[PDB]
Amino acid sequence: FETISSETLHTGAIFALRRDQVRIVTREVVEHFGAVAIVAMDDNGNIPMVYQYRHTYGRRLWELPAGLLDVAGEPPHLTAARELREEVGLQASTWQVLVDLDTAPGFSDESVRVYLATGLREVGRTMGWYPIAEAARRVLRGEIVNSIAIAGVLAVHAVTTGFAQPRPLDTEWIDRPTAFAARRAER
Amino acid sequence: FETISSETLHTGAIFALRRDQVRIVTREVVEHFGAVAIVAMDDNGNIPMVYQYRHTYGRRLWELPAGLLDVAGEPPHLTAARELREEVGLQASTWQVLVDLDTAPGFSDESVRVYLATGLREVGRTMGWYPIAEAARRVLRGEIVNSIAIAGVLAVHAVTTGFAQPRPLDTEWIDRPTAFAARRAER
Ligand SMILES: Nc1ncnc2c1ncn2[C@@H]1O[C@H](COP(=O)(O)OP(=O)(O)OC[C@H]2O[C@H](O)[C@H](O)[C@@H]2O)[C@@H](O)[C@H]1O
Ligand SMILES: Nc1ncnc2c1ncn2[C@@H]1O[C@H](COP(=O)(O)OP(=O)(O)OC[C@H]2O[C@H](O)[C@H](O)[C@@H]2O)[C@@H](O)[C@H]1O
Ligand SMILES: [Gd+3]
Ligand SMILES: [Gd+3]
Repeated sequence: FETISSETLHTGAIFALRRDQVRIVTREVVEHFGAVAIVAMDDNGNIPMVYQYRHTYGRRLWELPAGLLDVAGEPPHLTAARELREEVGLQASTWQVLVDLDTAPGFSDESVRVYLATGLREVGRTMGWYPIAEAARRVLRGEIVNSIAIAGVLAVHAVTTGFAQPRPLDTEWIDRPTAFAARRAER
Repeated sequence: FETISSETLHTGAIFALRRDQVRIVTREVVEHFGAVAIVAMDDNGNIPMVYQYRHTYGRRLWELPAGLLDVAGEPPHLTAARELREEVGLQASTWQVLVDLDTAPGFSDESVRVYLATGLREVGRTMGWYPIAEAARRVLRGEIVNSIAIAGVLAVHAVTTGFAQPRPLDTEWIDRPTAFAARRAER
């Protein structure tokens, strides 16, 4: 395949719409910052989840703490750690890579890195705590549909059941977005 | 929350970009057809997966057979069944709902229904067959990143391990997209 020509159709707050001419057909791409989410598992196998309104669906969805990689030059896990604190007031001693997911492969370059945070300390001074198994059943029951949450919950469930292991922070993030950030549309 | 006003910024082949004024801030939404995917498990616990090029990432990703709900008035599972046949030349006697996922909750209304198809017959006249456990490990190892694939693979893995059950075809698909189709931008 080959990109013949590409044209910017729109630049917004968190993404830009671009149209390319490929190998020869049209291919519209939503350039995204990319994001990070966190599965913060405590000493008893519970993780915190937030109930957030999503205008796209016109309703609140249960999700993992998460934020966009909108801070230029900021390392992903630093962004992640920041969100875990701001989102659920937790700090973690151990940070590992749990699962990366390409959210909308058909039309956007967004990719999300989900970290597994352990060794939690409540710091600072809607969300709910769920036993990992309870969370896994909510997924398989349709009560958790956010794609990042689904991946993170079922991944940590596979880990907690001894089926798989978390990974090193230096694990390559193959599809981490760069296009939108490269635009630097900020005065 | 409340949508003050909404403006169409772009209408493309598979999606439209719309900007709303919410409750008061800007909220850009990518209206999508929605899609369906299939986890076709054979009698030995294997499922077929396709290796497809995704321009968004500039590379091929391992995925579950899937297609957009771009056929007006066509029932999702009929679309699904059609794709399973066209994509991997398989027909299934049993169709159930496995997992629904909201792909990019932050900027698009797309939602994808993943069905579990069983009782397979090879019909007609790149893809590969994977034991469900092999597929689950590929996910946790980063070799499967497509979000729909991640959800489907780990969901059927939870099913095959006896942790959860498939669901009836009449299960409500809460976030099934309707906006883009409603536009009917076809002469
Ligand atoms: N469609 C949009 N249009 C304009 N602004 C938006 C839009 N969507 C979100 N924003 C905004 O960006 C800011 C949200 O930042 P974060 O809290 O860092 O991230 P978040 O929206 O929760 O997304 C993290 C991740 O989860 C979602 O599943 C989303 O798809 C993304 O990958 C919001 O306060 C608001 O300015
Ligand atoms: N960004 C795009 N711009 C223009 N046309 C596109 C674009 N992306 C895909 N298409 C096209 O739509 C048709 C593909 O249809 P399907 O095979 O029905 O579906 P598919 O693209 O594989 O997507 C199914 C699902 O998987 C992906 O993860 C995608 O995010 C979606 O939910 C392609 O042949 C081509 O016309
Ligand atoms: Gd935030
Ligand atoms: Gd097709």
